[PDB]
Amino acid sequence: MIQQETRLKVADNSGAREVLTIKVLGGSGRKTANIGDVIVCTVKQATPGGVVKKGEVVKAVIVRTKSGARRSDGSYISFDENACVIIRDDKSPRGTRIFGPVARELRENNFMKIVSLAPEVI
Amino acid sequence: AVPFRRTSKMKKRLRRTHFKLNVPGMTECPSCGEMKLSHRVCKACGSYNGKD
Amino acid sequence: SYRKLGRTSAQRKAMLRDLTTDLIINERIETTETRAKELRSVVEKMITLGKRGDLHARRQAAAYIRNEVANEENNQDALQKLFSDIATRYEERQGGYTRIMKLGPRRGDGAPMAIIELV
Amino acid sequence: TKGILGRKIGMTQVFAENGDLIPVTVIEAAPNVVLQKKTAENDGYEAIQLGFDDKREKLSNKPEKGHVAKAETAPKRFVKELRGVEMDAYEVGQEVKVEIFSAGEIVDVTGVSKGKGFQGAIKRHGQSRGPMSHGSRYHRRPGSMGPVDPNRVFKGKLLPGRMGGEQITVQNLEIVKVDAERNLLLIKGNVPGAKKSLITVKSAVKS
Amino acid sequence: MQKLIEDITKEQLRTDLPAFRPGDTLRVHVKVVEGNRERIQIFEGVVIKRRGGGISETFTVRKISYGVGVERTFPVHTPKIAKIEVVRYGKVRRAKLYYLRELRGKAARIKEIRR
RNA sequence: UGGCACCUCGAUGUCGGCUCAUCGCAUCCUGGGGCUGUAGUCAGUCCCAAGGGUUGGGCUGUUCGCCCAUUAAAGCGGUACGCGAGCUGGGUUCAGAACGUCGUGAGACAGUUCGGUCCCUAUCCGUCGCGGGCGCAGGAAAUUUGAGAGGAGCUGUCCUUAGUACGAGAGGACCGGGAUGGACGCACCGCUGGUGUACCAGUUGUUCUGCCAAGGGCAUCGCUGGGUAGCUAUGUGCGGACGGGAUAAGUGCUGAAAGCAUCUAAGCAUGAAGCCCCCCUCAAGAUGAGAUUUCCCAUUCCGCAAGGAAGUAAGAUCCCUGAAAGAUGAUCAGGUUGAUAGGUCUGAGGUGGAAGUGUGGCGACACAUGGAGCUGACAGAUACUAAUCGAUCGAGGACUUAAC
Ligand SMILES: [K+]
Ligand SMILES: [K+]
Ligand SMILES: [Mg+2]
Ligand SMILES: [Mg+2]
Ligand SMILES: [Mg+2]
Ligand SMILES: [Mg+2]
Ligand SMILES: [Mg+2]
Ligand SMILES: [Mg+2]
Ligand SMILES: [Mg+2]
Ligand SMILES: [Mg+2]
Ligand SMILES: [Mg+2]
Ligand SMILES: [Mg+2]
Ligand SMILES: [Mg+2]
Ligand SMILES: [Mg+2]
Ligand SMILES: [Mg+2]
Ligand SMILES: [Mg+2]
Ligand SMILES: [Mg+2]
Ligand SMILES: [Zn+2]
Repeated sequence: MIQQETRLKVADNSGAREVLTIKVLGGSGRKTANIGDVIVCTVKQATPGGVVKKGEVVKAVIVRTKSGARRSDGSYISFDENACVIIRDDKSPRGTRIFGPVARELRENNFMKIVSLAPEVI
Repeated sequence: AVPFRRTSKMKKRLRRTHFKLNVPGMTECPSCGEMKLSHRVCKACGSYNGKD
Repeated sequence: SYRKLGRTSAQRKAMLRDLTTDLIINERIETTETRAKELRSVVEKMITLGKRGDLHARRQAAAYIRNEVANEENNQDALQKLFSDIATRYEERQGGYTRIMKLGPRRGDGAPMAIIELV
Repeated sequence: TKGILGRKIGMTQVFAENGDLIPVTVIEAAPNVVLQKKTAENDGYEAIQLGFDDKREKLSNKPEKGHVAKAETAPKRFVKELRGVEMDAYEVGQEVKVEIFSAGEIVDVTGVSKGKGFQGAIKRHGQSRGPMSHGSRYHRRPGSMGPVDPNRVFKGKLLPGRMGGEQITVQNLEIVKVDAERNLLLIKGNVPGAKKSLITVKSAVKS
Repeated sequence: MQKLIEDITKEQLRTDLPAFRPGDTLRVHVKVVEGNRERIQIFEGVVIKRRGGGISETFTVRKISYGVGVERTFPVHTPKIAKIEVVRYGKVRRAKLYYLRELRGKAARIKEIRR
């Protein structure tokens, strides 16, 4: 459950280390984002010499959450952290490598580049 | 909040209608003949379900 | 659910343990009707322990029964009486060891009083 | 329109053939009996009166026994009517069984919601609290009763009061399974009421 | 528990699953279906929780994947699990191993207890 | 913004915010249209339309405004610039102090700054819930009709139609199908979680059960890890769907008055998220007190009658065991040919391997006996305990006419 002021780890090499959630997209009063949802965020921590720089307003997709996601078959998946990937509008990641496992839910939302790049898609 | 007008004797009496007691739920004790409360042991003779 | 009897958890447990030992010693006490109704289940479960008779059951009962003299002549405690007299009395009775009999309301606070005794 | 009376037994879950885990409510409906057919001519409207759950003789009174005499059945604890039914397809004394429904059928379920007793505006009407800190002394209160001009409160200003225990219909539930041997309906999702409460399952009115 | 609900759900309970407790390490062969084709994906981790009864019983397995711990919760009797292997029987002292959530590395080890 | 000074100075509390809304339409979005310097996509302007909806932050006491990020949209006003016996008290105008400035001065603002007590147990109406009484031409038990009232009413994106109509290109539809969300509402606890102070376990200090072992008290439930029922959202299921009738703006058909023309005068259509229904809930005190099924049956007294009194019928209550119900009444499940609650027995779920004993170890401790022991509310069974005996209430059915 990602909301405004939630800080996320970045699971790629775009240059951002930590982002702060500015806004959850996709409906007027929408309070919370979950895995697979796109958020607007600011880069709070950046890697020196990265493509993305501290203080930039970027779009990201949430790839891991502590709350996790329930599946139709009645199973659940949770992670120990909330992580996102900086993206463009076409849903390609702005980085080139994805770190850590990502949820199967990204395939449903057509984040296929991210899924292919992930070291594990659970 | 304080009473804006005094209560009339009629309004006072109308309120107190339901401020009432009921007759107790009595039943004669078949052993000693004193009246007890239904389902209670008889205080007078100490009988219950025909036993003292 | 269960009753709170206007007391905190610790006070309520203390009162129920007191009443249980009081009822074991005297075999009949008068109390408030609601206290009697709660006592029923507590005491009967203690009597079940007595019927079991084994050391494990006894220690469970020892943790609950107050350390009070049930019979001064024999120097018999409440716990010894529970296992040696109560249990022997109800060896062939499956449950229902106590009965509640209602008295009138108590003067002073109108409390409905009751007799609770071993059957 | 089809319908049947039953008791709410509880909830569980069932795996679908495609692997999905579907939560279901178990409704137990011993065969209902048609006690009376009301007609437009005699009564002014068409309806079928279903009796459910045979009551002990001792608990039944003489007026009840006479009413169910024509149907030749034991007195029933629950009697309800169904309107919109095919009158000619029903006869007094006919037993209505769960097998009128089939798996996959869409139904509406009526029941009485669980009682909650006296509840405040927050719980009863989902209103917002005031601040809990910053000096606030307004936490679970129902809000201003209205403007000054009318010199009175408008009807429908929501306030504390008894909550729950109202008749409530859930629409468009799916029948998951019909256990004719045990007279059970498995309905997807949940329905109003406590366990053992009377439930009515009708063919969906929006179908 | 109501006896009726146990009877209704009895058919759908699975009988081939091995006995395991919190603390044991399992390989869960999960039948992943992407539509027409299905591929068995193995999830290996520690059983940290096993709650509920009957058809509604669920269990949670935890593993560290690429530095990030992942927990998956399954219905025990789900048909979506092809097979469960008990790789290792762990010695624990409680039913819910929630403390493992805060631990990593050597602190997160579970002593083995040859069954 | 003013003008007036009519009400209030034996008191009508202020700006902003919070909670709760309600109304108007001069319509911000959604719906339907006319005109266009409307190719398409977009727009401009005007008409109809108030059903629903109409964001979260940075700065500031702020209203406002600028900015950041969204949204279909971020509408304008009234309600004592709605709402302080509902809250807040940051701004402003009590007493302190200080700066700038003015004054000979006490002090003051043509300016700032730091600090500064928000009282009231609801009598009446009103509002939200719950009962008692009587009535409804006999007395009862159920099931109901619906005059009437309330609720709900929102909308995005994507796929398809179709890269089609349109256009030189750029770009890019109407209408019609289909999927999936946001906000909102209803219900429910099977799932994910929260809580769970009479559940299980670990553990510290001290005191107690004579001591060991095993336990009790107190330390926020001593603390810590879990957790049953119940209650719950952030969890789950479902809803605003299909449509009918009459209309608004608009579009018309036939058609004169007025040989033509004309949507109109007679006549006949079409046409909105709006109106009346459809959908959900309450509803016969609807005193106009309705309808259907079933049950009881014409008693005994007096009085010339009218009428009164007394036992009862069907039925219900008092009282009692309770919870699926509940502030209390009420409601519902039961009251001995009874499973209503407790207990007992068997389980579920929960905890997680009891005590005793044995073995291994110098010892802390480990292991076996043994998924053990323990277990509030959950399930089934079982009259073992309590639902005793009793008491109270409750009909005999007016007159007129009409038809039988
Ligand atoms: K001077
Ligand atoms: K739950
Ligand atoms: Mg204490
Ligand atoms: Mg406070
Ligand atoms: Mg007025
Ligand atoms: Mg378990
Ligand atoms: Mg004048
Ligand atoms: Mg005055
Ligand atoms: Mg005044
Ligand atoms: Mg207008
Ligand atoms: Mg004002
Ligand atoms: Mg006021
Ligand atoms: Mg102030
Ligand atoms: Mg008044
Ligand atoms: Mg449960
Ligand atoms: Mg010791
Ligand atoms: Mg002390
Ligand atoms: Zn007596």
